[PDB]
Order: sequence, then structure tokens, then C-alpha cells
Amino acid sequence: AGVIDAYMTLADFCDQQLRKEEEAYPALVVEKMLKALKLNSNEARLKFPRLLQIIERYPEETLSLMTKEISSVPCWQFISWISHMVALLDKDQAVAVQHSVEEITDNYPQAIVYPFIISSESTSTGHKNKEFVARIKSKLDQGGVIQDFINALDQLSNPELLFKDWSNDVRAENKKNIEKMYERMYAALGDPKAPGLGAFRRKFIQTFGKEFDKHFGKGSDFNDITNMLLLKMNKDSKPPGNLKECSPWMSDFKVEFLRNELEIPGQYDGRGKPLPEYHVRIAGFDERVTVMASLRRPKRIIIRGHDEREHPFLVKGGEDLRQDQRVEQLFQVMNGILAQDSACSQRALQLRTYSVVPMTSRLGLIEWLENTVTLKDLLLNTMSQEEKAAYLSDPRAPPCEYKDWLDVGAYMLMYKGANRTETVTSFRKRESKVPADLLKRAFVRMSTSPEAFLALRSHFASSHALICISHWILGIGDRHLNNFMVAMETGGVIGIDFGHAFGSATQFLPVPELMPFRLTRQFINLMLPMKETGLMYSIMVHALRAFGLLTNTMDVFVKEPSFDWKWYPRQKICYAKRKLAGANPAVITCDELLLGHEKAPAFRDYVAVARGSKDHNIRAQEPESGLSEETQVKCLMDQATDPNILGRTWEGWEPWM
Repeated sequence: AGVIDAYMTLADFCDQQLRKEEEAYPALVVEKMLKALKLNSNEARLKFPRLLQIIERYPEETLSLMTKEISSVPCWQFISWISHMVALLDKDQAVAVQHSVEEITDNYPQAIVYPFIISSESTSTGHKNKEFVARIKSKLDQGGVIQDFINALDQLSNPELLFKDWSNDVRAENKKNIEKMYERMYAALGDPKAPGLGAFRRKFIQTFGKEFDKHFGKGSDFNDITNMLLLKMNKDSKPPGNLKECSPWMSDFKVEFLRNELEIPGQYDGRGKPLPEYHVRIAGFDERVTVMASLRRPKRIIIRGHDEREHPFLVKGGEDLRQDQRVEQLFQVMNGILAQDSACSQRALQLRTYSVVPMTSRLGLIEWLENTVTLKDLLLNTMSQEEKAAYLSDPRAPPCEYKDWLDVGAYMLMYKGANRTETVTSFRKRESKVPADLLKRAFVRMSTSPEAFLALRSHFASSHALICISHWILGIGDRHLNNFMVAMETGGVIGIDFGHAFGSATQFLPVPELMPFRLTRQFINLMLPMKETGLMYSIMVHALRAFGLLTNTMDVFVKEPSFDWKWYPRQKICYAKRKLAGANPAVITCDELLLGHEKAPAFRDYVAVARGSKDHNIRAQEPESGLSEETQVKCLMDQATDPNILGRTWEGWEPWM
């Protein structure tokens, strides 16, 4: 009760002072936060990453009094920081937390195995850690079943994507790791038989990989030639049958006495509580899989549950999934901050998200609700058939901007030649080309009761505002309408495509994609009296003045090596913390564009349109070096959202839509 209160007061006083110190005491305070952690407290549960940076910051005292954690707290906690823990064990660091995770896996190994796999990459002191993790994997019994699931999951992957990734890797790369890569490529595809029971992949490998390895005497131009050779082959991906005869468990082999019982991957989030170990397990399957070519031709898989509750999911190829996990826990900690905020709870402000599960770099698992719809098809079905036919026939963004471009190559030249006159010209062209009221049609047709209509619409607007500003803080590039996904049972929408963060996509994409959030004329005309200075303005203000502990917890050790190339990430972390402390978003965009785009031409045009195309727009000198809430959000609305898009915009961004 009040003991926790005094705990929190002295805790945040002390660590705020310690943070202020730099631009004995740590040991006593961290032992105090542990004896606070005795009693369950989610807000205190939030400061674990800060505990790690203070462990590494002052090991001489923190690691000295480390011993009072196993001897102090055995509560099955730390679930959302398991990746952080197991990355900590990789180096000469805390080691009794290995005993803590020993206790955790003694409770159950569910959702510990995947962190172990993602940490399998990983002497004077590190050999001790190697012994500890060897003991861990010794405790990790029946892992071959899990690798059998891995084989089942990647037996449906098209080998063309694997070969293309291998080609990118060899382009990045003499035989020190090139031969290792060749061996891995061989064991993946060029091996005479796939260990799985496939037929699609097996026939493809037996037809092409042997020939390609014959071409490859080893084990640039040759890689390119092989690239053309294996892209000019059959462009068709369909693993054997709708039923996965390729996959042993998707075919047969239920869990017997000999086979261990495996849980549905990812449903546990504890706080030292004994998690209920009677939930849905991996049992049953309904195999009619749909193939959609979105980024790597992913497939929405349908999986029957143990408790006769089917749980559909999505299979995924490469594009490793530690960053999506990280931004997920960022979402939950933001939600916890909202919950503990009295005013946010007064408005009942809350965001909900989903579960995404990583296995390897070449293996990630994504859920699906199937009771939700994206914006594209929603707007299209709200639009009448004749209306959509008239739109698709003559006028679209290319029919509206062919002159504003003049094909590819032609966009840079009038991007350079951009001006306020053509800015307003293109704005008028797009606003005349696209109709309106479609959102209102959609809401009035989906809702029946009028007051319920108002309630759902207001809730949707608030949720959209909060999620858009959250992912703006996270620097997420949510380009198209498919970046959003709304469920027609509570009017809540969830973001999609978290593969772009902190403006890294803006940095490396040729065309820039700078904007605060996904805004269009429909969100403008959401209701006619709205001037966008009311509801979402208040929501943004309330979210922003809620601070600043996110700096310690956004990153832990390295934040996913590779990532981009596949520079210095702590630069991105410091830009994010500068945004949190208060910076001009135009300045933020400028410093983001200071990588690559400065070598690129039209850089002065980019920084000018970021600063503001209007004399009245170029006034924001208050948000830089100190946040002032309303000024910052009105800056993002005025000199960052509308006119830059009205001047220059990406065709796939769908600004008119």
C-alpha cells in the first residue's frame, strides 16, 4: 500500500537525480526497487530496462548487490524482457538471472524457446555463460519437435525468395563466411533431399539447385547471371495441396504420449502470477490456405485450436522479427502509462494491439483476427459500383499527375521545380479528382442506432488519433490504407506494416515519405464542423504532456544488428528521445534527411518543404529545444502535414484517398 508509495517516491526521486547527474547510491536504490517489486506493481514492473542500464552503468555496486535478486525475488516475472535477459547472458554480465529463467522454464518453457532460438547466435568469462546456456539447452528437452514445426513452417516457403536473399548476401560479401553461406544455401535448397515431406520445394530443388551448384564451381556478374536464370523460371508458388501433405504435423501425427504437448505460440503475459497452464494448445488444423502477394507473398494460415477454437495466423519469410516485438512492448508500456495516467483514464484512453511471434530471421508468425477489415475494401464497398467504375476509368493519381510529372525519372525534375503555385494546383486537382463523404456512408451503413453511431465514430476518431501519434513518435511509415485494419464490432483500428521505424525507410527510400501521420480529405471531412483543432488536438496534447521514461526502455543493448543494411542506431534512439523532450518536427525531418538525401539532389527543396512552404507556416521555433504541447502538435498539423503533401507526394501514399 503506502509502502509501495514511499518506494515509488524515493525511487523516482533517486533515479531522476542520477539521470540529472550525467549529461553505493545506485546499489541501495536498486535493492529498494527490488524490495518494492516484492509487492506486485506494473508501474514498477515497467522500470526493468532502466534497471539494466543502471546495472551496466555502475556494475561495481549494482552487480555487487545483484545477489539479492534470486535470493530475494523468485516471482515468475520479466516476461516481456526475456529477449533483453537472454541477450544480457550472452556477454560477461548478470548470471543469476540465468537461474531466474531456469525457474521460469521450470514453470513452463512456453515462449522461452523462441527467445533461446533468437539468441542462439550469441574464454575469460563468456565461457561461463556458454556453460550456462549449454545447461539451458540441456533443460530444453524435445526441441526437435520445435525444429519439426520450423521445418513445417518453411516447407511452404518459395525457394525463389530464399535464393534472392542469398544473392543479396553474396553481393554484400573471401570464403571465410562466403563458404559458410554457400554451405547454408546448400543445406537449405541444394541438398539432394529436403528433410521435410514436401513435394513443391523438393521438385524445385531437384530441378534447379543441382544445376546451379554445378554452375557454382566455388563449393558479382556470375551472381547476377544466376539471378536472371532463376527469376526467368516458373513464377508460381503453391505448396503441395491445400492440405499440407508437405508438413508432417499439418498432415498427421497428433500429440501422443511420446510426443510432448505444445502450446499455441504466444498467449502468456504474467506478473509473477502462476500462469494458467490449461489454455489452448497446438492441436488440430484446417488447411485451406490463401496466398497473397504483399511483400514476400505471405499466406494467411488457418489453424484449429486444441479447445476447438480455430486460430488463424500468417506465415512469414525473412525480415527478422525482433524489432516488431520491441515496438510491441513499446505499445504495451505506452498503454500502461495511459492506464496509470489519471487524466488518460478519465478519458478512458487506451490502445489495443495483437500478438506477433518470431522464430528465426527466416521465420516469423503473425496472428489474424478475421473479424476486422482494412480501409481499402471498406472505402470501396462504401463507394457505389458506378462511382468506383467512373473513378477507375478516367481519373486517378496517374491521370491527375501525368502533367505534374512530365513515367519514372520524371518525378525528380518537377520535385525540384515544385512551388506553392503548383502545390495549390495539385491540391485542387486531387480534391476535384477524388469524391468525398464515403467514410460517412460507410459508418451510417455499418451502424444502426444513431447514438451508437456517434459513440463508435467518436471512439474511432480518438483511437485513430492516438495510434497515429504513437507511431509518429515511433517513426513508423504507414503509407497506404492497408497500413490500417479496423474491426466492425467496436470501431477500433490497428496499424499494419511495422517494418519501417524511426524514419529509416524514409532515409533509404529514393523518394522521401515525410509526414506526421496518414491524413486525407476523408479524415478532414470526418464531420463538417471539425477544424481538427478539437478532439484529436486534445488527444495529442494529452498524450504528449504525459512526460519521459521511454528513453531507457526503447533500446536495451544493440537493437537488432543488421536491420538497415539488410551508421549508428543510438543516433536514432537519441533523435527519438529528443522528440520526446521536445523538438521541431521540421528539424527532426531535416536531420533525418541529412543521411543520403543531402548527397541526393533537391535536398534544399526537401528541407524547404519540411520547414514550410508558407511564410505564415515558417514560424515554429518554440518546439525545438523544449516541448510546448499544443504548439508542437499545431506545428505538425500546419507546417508538416498538409502543404508539403499538396506540393509533393508519393503516388502510392494515396493522399487523395
